[PDB]
Amino acid sequence: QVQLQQSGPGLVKPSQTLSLTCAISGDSVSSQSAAWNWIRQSPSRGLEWLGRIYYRSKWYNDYALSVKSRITINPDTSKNQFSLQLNSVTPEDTAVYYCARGEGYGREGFAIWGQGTLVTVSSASTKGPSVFPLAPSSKSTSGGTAALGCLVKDYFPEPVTVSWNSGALTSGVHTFPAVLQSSGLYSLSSVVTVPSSSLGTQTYICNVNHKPSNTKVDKKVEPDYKDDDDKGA
Amino acid sequence: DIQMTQSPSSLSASVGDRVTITCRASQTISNTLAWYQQKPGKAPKLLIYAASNLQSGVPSRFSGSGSGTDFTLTISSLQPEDFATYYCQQYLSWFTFGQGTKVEIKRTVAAPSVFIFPPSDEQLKSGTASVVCLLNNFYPREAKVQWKVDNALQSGNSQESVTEQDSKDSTYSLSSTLTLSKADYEKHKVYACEVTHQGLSSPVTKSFNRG
Repeated sequence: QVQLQQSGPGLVKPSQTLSLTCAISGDSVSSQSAAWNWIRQSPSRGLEWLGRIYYRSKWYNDYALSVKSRITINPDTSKNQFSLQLNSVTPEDTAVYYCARGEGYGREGFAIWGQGTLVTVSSASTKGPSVFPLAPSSKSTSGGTAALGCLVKDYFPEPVTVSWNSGALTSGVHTFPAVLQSSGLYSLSSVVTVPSSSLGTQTYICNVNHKPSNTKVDKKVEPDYKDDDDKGA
Repeated sequence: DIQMTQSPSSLSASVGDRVTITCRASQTISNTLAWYQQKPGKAPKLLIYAASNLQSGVPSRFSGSGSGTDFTLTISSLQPEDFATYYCQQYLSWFTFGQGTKVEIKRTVAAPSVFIFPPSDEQLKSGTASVVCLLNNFYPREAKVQWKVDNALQSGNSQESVTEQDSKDSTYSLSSTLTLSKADYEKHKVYACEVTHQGLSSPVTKSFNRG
């Protein structure tokens, strides 16, 4: 099957150039039975097709009128990729950008999509998060359920990903949408409910990844000062 | 250019219900229509193309009908995993999309399970205290969370976040975070989260005493 893997920075300063790449597996960028597209999504643009590239014994491009003066979509036949370049960005360009394949020219819909790349247009610097445990009270576990979590605070830009036990724990996980604080930095929490009986047989670790700052933090979340390496009191 | 308009903008339906959503093109497009399903944090997924052709790997409960200017997407028997925003798109011309219709699952009332988390000692070292209140797996979405510090109602120092509807049990979860300076935090003893929800006979309070 065909897969599209996106890459490129998710933070662009106003007036500068957005640059993204879409790497194809299982098909050729020069296929004469496909067209390669970029489509963005945001509250201001809704889902908006931006343009396409396709090869028919010659390279062809088509660009949406909204972005025609600022956009370039180029193929790379050595790496089997296609790029998106959008010059002179403004805050109206903040969106999730997707690459997508259209069978033929796109006259049967877009069946294959990349994972999307959130691009934030901002002058603010990247900042990795601080990660704090959300440890429940011993009393709150008496009902058979223990809620545990991680607070992922003061990062920029979005997004952050949170897994539990390196992806082994998915049931009962809730990772909340981030909120933008008055400081202009984001914060979110990720929680999981588990059986209280598991608190002394199972270890719970949240794995936080903030790709813009290359920050990876793995925080163990348990409820006993006795066994601490660093002693207080 | 061609404008695509979906109706309704949102709907709530029970599991097993037949759901119909419409898409109107501003000019005739014959059969040049696709329908997509988009779940939170995921790319749109193609469901139907050529107005009525089911895409490979999509369940047969999804069907498309219509022609010309008026199109319909039908879900014959709504499943909890069908919570999503659905989009139509024309490809007679330059690939324009409808604005989407959000489909939510109507289910029985479920009270939240409430949990309160004090700030970590590590965060306190840094000069700030975040106190978190969690409302887990409730329905419907409407809920009131009030913070009390030494029995004084708080205002303007908390932020809420709500998850999208769960794909398995059709509930919501909510976080409320109260943010104070370390100095303000250490000036008080009792931190309480008071929750009001249709599933609770009276408001539920979860609290802790600092230290």
